[PDB]
Amino acid sequence: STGSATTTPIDSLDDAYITPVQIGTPAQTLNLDFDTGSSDLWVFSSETTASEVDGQTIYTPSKSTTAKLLSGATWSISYGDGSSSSGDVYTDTVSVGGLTVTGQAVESAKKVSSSFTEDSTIDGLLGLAFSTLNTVSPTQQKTFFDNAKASLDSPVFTADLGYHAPGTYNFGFIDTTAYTGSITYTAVSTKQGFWEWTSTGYAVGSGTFKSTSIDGIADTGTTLLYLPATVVSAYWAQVSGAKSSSSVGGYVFPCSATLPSFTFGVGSARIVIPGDYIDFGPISTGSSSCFGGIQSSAGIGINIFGDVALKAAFVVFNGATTPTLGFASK
Repeated sequence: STGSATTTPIDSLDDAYITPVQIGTPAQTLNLDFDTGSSDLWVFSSETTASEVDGQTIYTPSKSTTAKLLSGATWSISYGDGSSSSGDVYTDTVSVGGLTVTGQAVESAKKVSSSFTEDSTIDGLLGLAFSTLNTVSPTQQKTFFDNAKASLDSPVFTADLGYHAPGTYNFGFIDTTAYTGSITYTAVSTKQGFWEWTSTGYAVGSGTFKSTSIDGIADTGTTLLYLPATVVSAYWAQVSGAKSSSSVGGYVFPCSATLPSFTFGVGSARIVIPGDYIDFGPISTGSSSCFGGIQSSAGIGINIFGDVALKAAFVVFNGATTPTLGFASK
């Protein structure tokens, strides 16, 4: 089998991307944030505290003839941005772009933190990291990809995120028309549960490439590119007036600037992030200070190749017995 679904930016800055997902019988379609940095499929539901729902579409398990309570199971997750959610668990039928999994754990939110409530466009998350990170207790559950893998034509999914435009998640096949050149594959460590790999270096604009190993994760659920402070300083030093602001929470730059590109290495290959992809717009409405899309990871504990980097590439998440990542230009 295969599946193919369009993923759409939630706003004009590409802050996140939503993909429609069919849950239950008859189908209830929810727009989920596909997150290669986590491993829980959770949704706003008829169980979510009513004051914490503000415009999201909810899953109602009582209206699904295939829903079954997973007795005794609970879940609770906290994300890198400080947000969180928790609840109980059903199994139900879940389809993405024509690909169907029966018996998928659908984690029904009883509580969500304010950032989720405040984002009316995201109805939940669909995790695509390794199932060892799944938070369901006392019986850990598998991701949608893990459950589908054996049925897929090839044990892979791909992320093709757009810049200010829709893109595509494919399951089970590699669309050879969706990228230019060749795909360069690179080793993955699953030891932390992430699609963790090592970039071979970077360049700023037309500058020379610096060969240096940068361990980080491919994370579709993070908006920006988080890299070591040395690399990030070298980038912003090329933008007149750019500075790190503790009050804003990162690097800002004059909105009048033209930003340089940023290149990252994948083995001997190179992915170029155009400068415009690194502009996240005014820090507050009407400001002439703009927020940068490359930020320091020094406070995180890990480097994160988020959407800013991934949207510049066609990315293969290869879930073979030994997983690997592939990157192509497009």
